[PDB]
Amino acid sequence: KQLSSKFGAISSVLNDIFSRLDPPEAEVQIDRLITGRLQSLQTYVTQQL
Amino acid sequence: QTGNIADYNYKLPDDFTGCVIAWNSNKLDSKVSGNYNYLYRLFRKSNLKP
Amino acid sequence: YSVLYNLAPFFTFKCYGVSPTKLNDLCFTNVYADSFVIRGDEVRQIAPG
Repeated sequence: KQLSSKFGAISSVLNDIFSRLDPPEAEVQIDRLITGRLQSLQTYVTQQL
Repeated sequence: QTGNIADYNYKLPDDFTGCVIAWNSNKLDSKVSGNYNYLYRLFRKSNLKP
Repeated sequence: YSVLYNLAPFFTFKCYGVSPTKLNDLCFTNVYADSFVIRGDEVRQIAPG
């Protein structure tokens, strides 16, 4: 279900963001998605530990 | 950016570092009959690299 | 959209919710074009929020 999260963006698919939005701020949007999914993975890792 | 020059004439990469300086040259570079010495491009087969 | 994106015979073109670079690349169902005349003092009001 974490793959369905937009994390405040306009879409949950990074391909859609890359092919839909201007790269100078699409880099920031992809960075935000990356750090959101990284935080989710860190939460899962701590719970697993 | 996105425009006629920002696509086919002059591009700036996302990691560009520096300054851009602009000044009004209407008192010097303009002509009463029009200055045709400066030209710009509008047609190209593909996007011009920065 | 080359007459709007690649070429600019018009004074100002701006895209807020969509990438202006990939206007020919984005594919949509239909467009509702609203045509009207606004004086130069109030043309800044055409923006969300």
